[PDB]
Formats: sequence, structure tokens, C-alpha cells
Amino acid sequence: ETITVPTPIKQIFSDDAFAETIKDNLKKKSVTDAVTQNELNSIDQIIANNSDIKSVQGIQYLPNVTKLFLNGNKLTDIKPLANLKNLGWLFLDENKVKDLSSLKDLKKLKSLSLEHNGISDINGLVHLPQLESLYLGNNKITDITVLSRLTKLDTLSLEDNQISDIVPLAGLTKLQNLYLSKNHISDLRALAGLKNLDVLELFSQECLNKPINHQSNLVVPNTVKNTDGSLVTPEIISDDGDYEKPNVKWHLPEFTNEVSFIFYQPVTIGKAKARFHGRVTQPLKEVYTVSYDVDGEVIKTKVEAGTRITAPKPPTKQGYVFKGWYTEKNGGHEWNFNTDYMSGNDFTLYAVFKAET
Ligand SMILES: [K+]
Repeated sequence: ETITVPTPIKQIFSDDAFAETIKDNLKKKSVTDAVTQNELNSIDQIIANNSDIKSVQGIQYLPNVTKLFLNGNKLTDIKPLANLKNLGWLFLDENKVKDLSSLKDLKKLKSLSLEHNGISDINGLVHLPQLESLYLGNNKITDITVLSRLTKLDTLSLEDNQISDIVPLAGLTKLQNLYLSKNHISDLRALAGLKNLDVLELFSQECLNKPINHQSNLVVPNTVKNTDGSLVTPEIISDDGDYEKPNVKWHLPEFTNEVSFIFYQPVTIGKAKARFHGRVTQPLKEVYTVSYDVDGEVIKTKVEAGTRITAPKPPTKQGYVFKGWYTEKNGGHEWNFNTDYMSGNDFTLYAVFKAET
């Protein structure tokens, strides 16, 4: 990771664009110019945004770089950065960097930016406990459990991800600038003890419930919670519904496959003011009842319209053998549990038996 003879830039830095970057950094005339290790040692800062760089191979010969600005390139592999022990600032917005193992030994890194890299797994960040400023906006993150180890963070952006569980932030009391817009957040309790916040953003949450059965008289708990745990009153409710604290209630004589409600809550934590607003979406399934009739005695099972019915364990009537489920007590036809899908209405199936030889 050192050169011992004057060596052309183009031989050290194999990516054409990055070689030109080094050339301009050292104020050389040409990527053909030979440079010494002492010149390479002099590089403290590289600014090469939007420069169509595909690889930084060769950067490992720059032991003293402390700030690296590489936003808007085509990087995937940052392995050549792994031994830049003095790296302090590292900006890699708008690349496709996902393997963060190569950051493991950058123990002086204090500011990291990786926005719009398509990242989901940030567990690699546990090796950067000294980190102070972290920007991860516009990624695909759902699990921020690792961040509870990053107790020196005072500036943190997680906006435009898919986060619902912010409890791992609860202990990060040094936090002063916190960006959480455009996630899946419905419960602010984790933020309650962040007494040092100055900037806080909580706009535009989308909160998706697991599906439940549609019903004429539908009741859904309000799950939107303030920093003190109190429920946030809905701002407006779909499908003519009403709020009956703590529940949202609808009258739905006709099936619809979704109801929803919108919420808005001004929030103050320490010195920071924010506006927590968003939408709770509730998918509904259209269900009807299959009555299984065994010689007049009935068991009722709910089934979603248009799906296959899973046949039950068959009845055993001693002295007889079960022959199947039919659409009429006598006659009709046999239900085919593979090709007959659930009707859009209640109906009955009748067990048919044949006496034993
Ligand atoms: K609706």
C-alpha cells in the first residue's frame, strides 16, 4: 500500500474518472504524470461529486485523507477505503453501496452519509460507536436496532425509509437534529426523553395494519400515540366513520376492501417543535360463512370470498363411510375443494354417507 518509484497516476487509480480526480487534486497536467508517495501523502481532502466514478481502487495509497466527498457516482465496493485510518468525513449519497463491512476499522469516522443507496441492513454500523452525524435518508431500512449502540450521535436522518419501531432511539439523549418524516411511525413514546432536541421532523407517516374481516359494524382501535402515550384524535375518517374513544367505528352494510383515517398532532419535545401527521390504513377481507351440515347438526366456518376452501377433517359415522360434501341434502353435486372457490354468499354443504358392506 505504498509506492517506491515515481508512478503514473493512471497506473495507480484504474478508474479513468478517479484518475482525473487525483490529477486535478495534485494540480498535475496529465494522468500520465508520474507521482511520488510524498505527493500522495499530502492529500487531505478529495472532492469528487457527480464525476461518474465507478471504483476508487488506488485510494489505499492515500494514508492521510480525512474527508472524502463522493456523492453522485456509481460506486458499489468501498473495500479500498478500509484502511484509511484517519478518515473523518465520508459522503456517499446516490451510489449503490450496501456492503458496509469495509467501514469496520474506520475508528475516526465522525460523519457518515449514505442517502439513496438502496440500503436495508445497517448492522455493520455497530463498529462505528464514535459516530456523531449519520444520514440514511431515502433507503429501505426497517430495523434500526443497531442504532442504540451509537450514543454519540447528535445529528441523525432516517427520513423516507420503512421504520415503525423507533424504540432503539430512546436512549440517544445527545440527539439534537432528528429527521423521521416519511416512515411507518405511529407511536412517539420512544422520543419522550430526548430533552436536547432542537430540530425534529415527523411529517407524513404511512401506517399499515394487518388485514381483518369486513363487518357491517366495524370497530378498530386507534393506535396513534403521543410522547406521553395518550391517543391522538383522528383528523378525518374514511367511509363516514366516527371516533368513539379509544376506537374508530364504521357502518359498512356493503363490502369495501379498505377503511382508513388521517391524524395530525403538534408535538413539542424539549425545545423542538414538530408536526406529527399521517394515515392509518386498514385492509378488509370479504368473508361469508360455510355451514357444514352433518345429519342436521351444523358447524360454521368463515371463508374469504374467492379463495379455496380447505376441507375439514372428515366426519366419522360408525357403520358408514364418508363420501363427501354436497350442495344439497339429497342430490346436488359434490363440492370440489380445488376448483370450486368460495361463493360471494353464505351457503351450506351436506355430508353424505354410504352404509358399510
Ligand atoms: K375506503
